[PDB]
Amino acid sequence: GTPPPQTKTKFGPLADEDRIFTNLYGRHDWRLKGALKRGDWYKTKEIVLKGADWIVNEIKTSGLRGRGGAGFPSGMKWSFMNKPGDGRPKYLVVNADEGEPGTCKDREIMRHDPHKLVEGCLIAGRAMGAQAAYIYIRGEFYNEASNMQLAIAEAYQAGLIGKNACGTGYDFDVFMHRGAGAYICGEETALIESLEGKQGKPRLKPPFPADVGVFGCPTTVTNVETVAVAPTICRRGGVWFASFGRTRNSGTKLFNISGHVNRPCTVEEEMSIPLKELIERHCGGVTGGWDNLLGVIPGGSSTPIIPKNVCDDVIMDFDGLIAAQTSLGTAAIIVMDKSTDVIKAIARLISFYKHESCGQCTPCREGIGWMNKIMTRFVKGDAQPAEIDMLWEISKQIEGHTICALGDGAAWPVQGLIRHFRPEIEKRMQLHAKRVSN
Amino acid sequence: DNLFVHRDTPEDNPNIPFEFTAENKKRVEAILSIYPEGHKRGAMIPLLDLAQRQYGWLPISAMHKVAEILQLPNMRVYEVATFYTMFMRKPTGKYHIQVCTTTPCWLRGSDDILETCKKQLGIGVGDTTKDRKFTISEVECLGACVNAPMVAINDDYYEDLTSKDMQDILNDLKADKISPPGPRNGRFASEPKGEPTSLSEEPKGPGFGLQAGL
Amino acid sequence: DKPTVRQPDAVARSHLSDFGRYVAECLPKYVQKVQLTAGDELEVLIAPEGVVPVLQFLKDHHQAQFTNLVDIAGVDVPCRKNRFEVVYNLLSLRYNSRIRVKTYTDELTPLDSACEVHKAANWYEREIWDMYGVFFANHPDLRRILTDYGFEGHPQRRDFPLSGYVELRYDDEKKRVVCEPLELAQEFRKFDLSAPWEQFPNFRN
Amino acid sequence: SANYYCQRDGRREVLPPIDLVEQQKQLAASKLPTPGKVYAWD
Amino acid sequence: SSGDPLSNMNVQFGSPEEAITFCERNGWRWYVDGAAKPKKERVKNYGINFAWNKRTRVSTK
Amino acid sequence: YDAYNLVNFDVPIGTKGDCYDRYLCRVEEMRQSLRIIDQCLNQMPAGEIKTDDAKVAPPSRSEMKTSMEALIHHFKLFTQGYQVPPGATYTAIEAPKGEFGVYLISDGSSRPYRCKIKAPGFAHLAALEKIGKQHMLADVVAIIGTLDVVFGEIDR
Amino acid sequence: PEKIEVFVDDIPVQVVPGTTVLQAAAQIGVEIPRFCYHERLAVAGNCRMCLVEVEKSPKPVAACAMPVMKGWRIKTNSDLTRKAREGVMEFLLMNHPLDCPICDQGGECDLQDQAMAFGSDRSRFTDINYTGKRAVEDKDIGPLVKTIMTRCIHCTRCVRFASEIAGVDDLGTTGRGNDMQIGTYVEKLFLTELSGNVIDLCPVGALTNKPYSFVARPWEIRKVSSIDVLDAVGSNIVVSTRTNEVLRILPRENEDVNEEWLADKSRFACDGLKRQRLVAPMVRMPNGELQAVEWEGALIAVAKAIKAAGGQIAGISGQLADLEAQVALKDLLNRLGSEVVATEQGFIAGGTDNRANYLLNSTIAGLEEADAVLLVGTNPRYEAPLVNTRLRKAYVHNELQIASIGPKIDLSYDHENLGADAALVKDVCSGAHAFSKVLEGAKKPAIIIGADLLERADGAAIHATVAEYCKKLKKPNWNPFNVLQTNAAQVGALDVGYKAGAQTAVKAQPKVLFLLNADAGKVTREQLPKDCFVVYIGSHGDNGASIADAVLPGAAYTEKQGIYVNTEGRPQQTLPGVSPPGMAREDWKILRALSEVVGKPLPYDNLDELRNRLEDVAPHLTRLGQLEPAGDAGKSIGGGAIDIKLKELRDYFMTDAISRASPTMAKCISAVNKQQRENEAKQ
Amino acid sequence: RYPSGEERCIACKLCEAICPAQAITIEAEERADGSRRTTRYDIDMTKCIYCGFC
Amino acid sequence: SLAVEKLLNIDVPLRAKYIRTLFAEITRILNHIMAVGTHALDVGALTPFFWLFEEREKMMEFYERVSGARMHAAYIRPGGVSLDMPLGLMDDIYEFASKFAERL
Ligand SMILES: Cc1cc2nc3c(=O)[nH]c(=O)nc-3n(C[C@H](O)[C@H](O)[C@H](O)COP(=O)(O)O)c2cc1C
Ligand code: SF4
Ligand code: SF4
Ligand code: SF4
Ligand code: SF4
Ligand code: SF4
Ligand code: FES
Ligand code: FES
Repeated sequence: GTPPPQTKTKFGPLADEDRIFTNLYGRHDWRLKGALKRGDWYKTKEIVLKGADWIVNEIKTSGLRGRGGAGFPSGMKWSFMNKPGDGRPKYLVVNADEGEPGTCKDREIMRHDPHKLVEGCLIAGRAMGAQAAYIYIRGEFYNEASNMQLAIAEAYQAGLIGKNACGTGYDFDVFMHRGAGAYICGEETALIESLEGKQGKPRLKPPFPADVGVFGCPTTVTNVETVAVAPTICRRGGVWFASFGRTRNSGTKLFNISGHVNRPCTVEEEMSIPLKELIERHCGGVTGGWDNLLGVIPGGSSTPIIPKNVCDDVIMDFDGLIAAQTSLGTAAIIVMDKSTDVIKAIARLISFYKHESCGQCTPCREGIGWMNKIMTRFVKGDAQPAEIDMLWEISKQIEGHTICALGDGAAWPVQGLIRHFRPEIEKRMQLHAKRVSN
Repeated sequence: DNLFVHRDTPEDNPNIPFEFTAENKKRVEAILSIYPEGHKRGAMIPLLDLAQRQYGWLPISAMHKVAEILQLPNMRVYEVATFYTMFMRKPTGKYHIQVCTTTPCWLRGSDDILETCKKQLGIGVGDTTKDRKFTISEVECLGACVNAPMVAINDDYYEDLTSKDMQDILNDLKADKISPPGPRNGRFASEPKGEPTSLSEEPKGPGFGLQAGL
Repeated sequence: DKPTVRQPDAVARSHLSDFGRYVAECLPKYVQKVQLTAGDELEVLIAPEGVVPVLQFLKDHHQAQFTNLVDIAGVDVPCRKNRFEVVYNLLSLRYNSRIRVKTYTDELTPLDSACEVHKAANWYEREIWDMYGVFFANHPDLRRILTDYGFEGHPQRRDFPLSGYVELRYDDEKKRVVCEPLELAQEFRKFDLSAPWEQFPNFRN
Repeated sequence: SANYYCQRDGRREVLPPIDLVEQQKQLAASKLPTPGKVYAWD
Repeated sequence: SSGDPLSNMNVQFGSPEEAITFCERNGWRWYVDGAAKPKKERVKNYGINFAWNKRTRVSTK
Repeated sequence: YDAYNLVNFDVPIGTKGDCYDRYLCRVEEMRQSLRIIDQCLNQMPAGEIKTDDAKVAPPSRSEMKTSMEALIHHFKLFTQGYQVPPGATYTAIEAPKGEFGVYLISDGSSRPYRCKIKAPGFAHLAALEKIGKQHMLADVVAIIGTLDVVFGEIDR
Repeated sequence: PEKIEVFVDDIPVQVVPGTTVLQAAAQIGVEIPRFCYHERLAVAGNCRMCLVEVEKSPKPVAACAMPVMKGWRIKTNSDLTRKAREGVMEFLLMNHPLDCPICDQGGECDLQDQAMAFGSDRSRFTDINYTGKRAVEDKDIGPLVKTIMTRCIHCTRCVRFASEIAGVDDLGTTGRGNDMQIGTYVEKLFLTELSGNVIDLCPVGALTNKPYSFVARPWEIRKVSSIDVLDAVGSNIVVSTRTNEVLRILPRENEDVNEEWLADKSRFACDGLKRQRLVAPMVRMPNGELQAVEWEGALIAVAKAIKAAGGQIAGISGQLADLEAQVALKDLLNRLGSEVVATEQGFIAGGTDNRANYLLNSTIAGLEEADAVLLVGTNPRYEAPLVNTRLRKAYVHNELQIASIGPKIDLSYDHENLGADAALVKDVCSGAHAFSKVLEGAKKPAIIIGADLLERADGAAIHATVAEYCKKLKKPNWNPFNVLQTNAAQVGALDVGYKAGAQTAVKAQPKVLFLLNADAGKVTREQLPKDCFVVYIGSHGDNGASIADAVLPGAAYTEKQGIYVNTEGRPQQTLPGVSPPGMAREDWKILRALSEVVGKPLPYDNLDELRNRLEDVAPHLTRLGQLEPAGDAGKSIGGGAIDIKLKELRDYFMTDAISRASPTMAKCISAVNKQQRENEAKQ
Repeated sequence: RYPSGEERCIACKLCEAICPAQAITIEAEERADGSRRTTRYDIDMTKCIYCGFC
Repeated sequence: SLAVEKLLNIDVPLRAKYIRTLFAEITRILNHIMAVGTHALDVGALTPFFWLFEEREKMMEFYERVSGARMHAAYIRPGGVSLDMPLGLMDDIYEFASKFAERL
């Protein structure tokens, strides 16, 4: 462990030599001949033959955190599975749904740099003891599914993965699984139960995926982004990846900014960047200027909202954002200006959580539909002000009382909307009361 | 409109058969070789999709054939195919236009796109056009949001939709002509427009910044 | 505040606590356990052999002038080794308070009568003789007071049935009101109103 | 909005009766005690 | 209609020894239908539902 | 008890203890009851009529037809009733014949374990043996009236 | 191993480390509320009622499936625990329909009691006025169940019961989210010999007993403990009697015998006590018709026929007879000079003297610990279904591998059929077959033999062969010999001393014959001579009563107190919950009154003196609920093929006379045949 | 009865459960149209106290 | 009701308290009119029996107005009262209490 401290005051733009996804935009070849020229699949045999403990210690020195929204460090997850297992095979499982709205980054990673994903699968399988890599994909994701299947087949004909992985005598067969369109299948235990052929239906946490996972075997579910930045960590050292961002927030993150933006786009940036500099440098600024900005959602629908006064002096890492009461999560920025009514957007997001709730456990089965009814009344104006704090308690009866964090990820934006825009809801219901009173 | 309880219909019933193609049977035995023996139930997630790649939609004979192949009861395949919304248990058109409605696409005017679709094709969401050519059924998030508004017609992501662009899309599709997918503003997918602010120069390549002792 | 929840009296709690400790200090032989129930009422559980002096103490002490004995209540608990319990409720007008003195009695064990202390018990223990069947020794007049003259058994004992054992009708070949075995025209439909889920977690200890 | 039953449940706030000698023994390790205020009915 | 006066009386007790001594006190012809039920230690945890080469792997959910 | 300390009245006291003093005391309680009736007609607040514990008080018919938990609480209050916590109490009031006391002891179930009713006329009919002795037969008839004693509460 | 200390409700307790929070809570005495945790089913986290707050944790934990560790302080009566319970079940109750006065589970519904305890007082659901609560369609799951799917709370108990214990996977979870419905996807029938327990396992009562449709209420019910007699398991039941009528049969928990589970035949035959009953004594007058007469005239007519018999008297015991009527019948026949008695179901010759030849010597509670069993011509799914539940539990948990001999049967689990020839029954006893090596290598082996092979003569020698293999399979505190009976009177009659051959009384050729609750139809009038006088003592009019020259009405198993002995040998006595109808009386009272009218009375005039006479017979029949361990069990194999009488559900439904009289089993058979004919019409 | 003509009682036996002198006797079964109805609703008017709990 | 409310540790509202107090003193007048009429019949005065039972029948009419039964009201319950008083009971009770002083 023990990642190095940063000791840097201001975090500027990421240099192009520091950008990992060099073919993110798609100006070079996605195939293996372009990827070998771009720096992928280089000295993989040495890193694989150097041992699992060296790769786990390099990840722990690098300070890599989870990119899927949990925020749990990947070094601890990869060191949970270094314990010996008797009679049971070991599995690495890659999550690639991202049904959180605002998120498009790892779709571009799979469609444009798939050999980074395959090399990271081999590196994590060597570091973890896994003998097979399972990659889940959306049913809506088909063109990049065929792209990743063709890249996996090209890696099989190259001999980089397979029975003999780069001449190291390691058996690692990489399979890719096509899953139907479901946001709940992005949860790790639900993706296990989808890989086992059942419904979504997420498992309880008192069994852990390192203990009981896919096919009853020890497994570990990791994101596309963590796996894709793993071989760049292994090749360029953990101190280089720890030289970006603050302590306990180290690394580079692939931010995508959409919404009321002149140029909605995805860029790879150093962590603890200012949000205003992030929009104004890469994305061309908020439409109507910075004074026209109403709110930003920093990480998609799992995270609450940020108003303008908090937005003017906020940083993009985990720790400063959770000091500002909102998780970073998936790091997908949605920008809404002053011409956008916010209640329709939050009602749409609560309806999205109602549609993508699996329906197993009670509070997310029922209270999310309750919140969809209450925000439908809030959009229309039929409610009273005394509903509002009651709606807060509905969130307080869901957050922490569910199997997933989908209940937490639905209780959070209602809490953020109430805490930042309660007088706007009061003005909306006063306008509706004055409308119906005549 | 969507029902989770099946009733007997002339459109879908166990009396109508559904047999796999020999090439599709080779695909069946190639799919079943991935999963370990004794845990082949995990094969039913692509296999039903394979039925959706053969019939165009999912009847109950496909469910019975999957349960016969995997040696499972029919009700497990029923609850798996009922849980997922990608499997259409109702008959659908040839070109399945699925639009987006969730607010990272609604800030860019996806309601205008849905209004244009309902105006031209004459039916609401979840309905089928009478010649079985088009079907509007809104799905919730397409997994890519910076190119909003975004629809999918038969698994191709049509991005950056001005209403005139979707007018051109329907005018091309009604004459059974292929249309170029992706964004329609001349923008290659997921990049800033005009001047590239990132990834402008060439990459360094292998051997750049190698770790010592490797 | 809490408008639904009943607010107790703190000064009455302190006064009854001090008086209960005073009673437990004054009579270490007969007083068995002094408790203070919810609702600010003091219960002095005593030995049976201290049935007559303790009440006399509560009649005659300067800080215990419980001049009125309002009623004596008997509770039949068949699960205990000594079955019946006898509750003396006393009212003090000088200090404006009430006390309960509880004792235990078998089906055959006597109780010494409190008629030398309080004369109201001159009928009250008679009711406890009729309803339960405990003998009160040194009673000036011990007879059945509430039941029939030819009645057999004691009614409010829990071993006795609700509808009794016998019925009465009028008979013309004897020209008399006669006694017959009990047959209801419609039986007493017993309702099972036992709670299957416990509600109070503070009373299982 | 504001109310929960846990702050309004009078049936669960009762307790078993307190043994006063035991309470004094636990908490300990002038005028004489009266049952109440003196009322003159004379 | 019923001619049985004792058919409606259930008397609560803590232990069967107390009820046996009460019936010997009142002279009833007593018998005990069944003794106290012993408790069997059954292990229940969530990991048995998802198992490897075991027949206890659940098919629901 | 039950808001007697927000209303004001007078307590009539006899002197001799005969029938005439008790008759004048009853007429004075009648007039002071008219005074308390005057004060209670003078002031009453606007509000609810019952407590809002729906596990204790039955719910109204509007929340019967609309809400679900009120229907559950109605069903379990009119089949098995509320659960009284186990314990003993004695509450005594001033009935017009005397102190009316209830000694209620409960085992925690749906039914009371034992309820004892203190008859106000029980002690009066007990001391009838000393009070009515050495008197006329007509004097015994008046004495039985002076003690107020309907025998439903005495006989229980 | 070691015991870890956990402080539940600030009370220290030592627990096994595999136990969860709720098991430690039930160990110290506190009952944590639940809707989906059943201790005979798999654990699940979908009702979320059992949330408790443990110390130094950010979120409450589900007590049913979170295993404890050393140093935990669990607070059951905490404020956060009560707030979580109130919020979760407020979410449970936002969409429940207002159906409590038309719901048969009300008065004993879990949701009503858990709203009165650990629930809120008022509904926070404002939206009842506009865009109100959901409603889903009803699915025709079966004719035994009544399904109102609006009341379902998605607790997934029925689906786990189907896929774990019932065996078939017809039930499932369709839909996603708030529109999730717990039912079959198509109009199917869920059929198992165990569907009635689904009504037991539904906590809210979306699934309801359809024979018990709006009949009574649970606070009104007089609950009387009894033992069902239709199956040979001898399952402990409780009978619902209200105002002198039977209402329904419900399970009573005996861990050794049934363990909260009841068959459909044992449960849904409460209608059979109402139909085809016998209420008057009937005598066949010489004009050719059976006419109802008085009791005294019928008794003196049977006495005159007995005096006209003059030494040729025989008696046959049936399947619904208790121990006491069989003892009284044998005492009457032995006092009259007749040494022949009969039982309807046959048995081997010479197996009466030792109990182990006709006893399920391995305990029903011990059969869940078996490692490999062998079925010799039996179908325990229909003959004795709770034994099949024990075998399913041992198949799921103890990895039991099972081989069967006979035709192809479905045992609700995976099994291998060796064949239908009896000669391979020798081969498993010979050691040449591989399953003989499986049974020899197993830690706790067993061999289960159906009684219908012991009805055969040459297969009796098969019995002896299996006994020889038990001498190669003896284990400490484990008897591998097992005989699975069909009726509940055979083991009791063999304990008394009956000759179990039904052809024995026919071969004796009597002049007056006694049929004691016999409705099997094994005896006819063409086998008996023309001067025979068949006397029927049982309660139901059937083929046994159709051939009787004198019909005496008896009481059913819910109308009399009588000892029944099951397959394992546990003698248990029923209780008279309901008075007998008409002039019907108890059967041993009929036999004692017949002994009074004839002239040689039985020495007992009371039931306790009859129990003393049973003590004089055998001391193990006097003690009730206590099973003594039996001793060890003690050869030309015929070429006949092994056959099972009960191979399908429609044969299982009409096994017994009470099941024959009820219209519920006829409705079940009509529904099963209708579903099969619609399947054949569609295919 | 209802304004449609159907009798209002649905045989839920709340009134007999709350009838404190046990005057009401209710026996019920499923009616031929499937509705939950009574087949016996007796009130002992000599056991009634006219209390309005029903 | 005070016994059950002390056992249940619940509190009645102020309006239910005033209704209980008002009807307790109305009930007191009824008991005293009963005592005065009974003592007048026992002594021998036939007339104030009827002269005060006219007012006593007015109060049982008030009881029938508030609860529905003339004598056995079943009105005061654990946890307040069963029903609110109907409108216009104030004027009737006030007119009766104005005339009852002259009747006494
Ligand atoms: C309802 C829900 C949906 C999620 N969906 C995704 C997803 O599609 N992709 C993803 O990478 N993580 C998703 N997550 C986060 C998961 O915890 C996932 O295991 C994550 O990859 C863990 O972080 P890490 O593996 O990068 O350390 C989701 C979480 C929840 C609660
Ligand atoms: S939180 Fe929602 S999505 Fe997760 S298990 Fe519960 S019902 Fe399913
Ligand atoms: S399920 Fe329970 S709470 Fe719901 S209607 Fe039936 S009895 Fe009432
Ligand atoms: S039908 Fe009953 S047992 Fe099945 S899930 Fe619903 S509530 Fe549970
Ligand atoms: S009359 Fe009685 S049984 Fe009928 S609906 Fe009313 S309360 Fe229920
Ligand atoms: S009014 Fe009559 S029938 Fe109704 S509950 Fe009261 S006593 Fe029973
Ligand atoms: S919100 Fe439209 S694709 Fe994500
Ligand atoms: S009992 Fe634990 S979640 Fe259901």
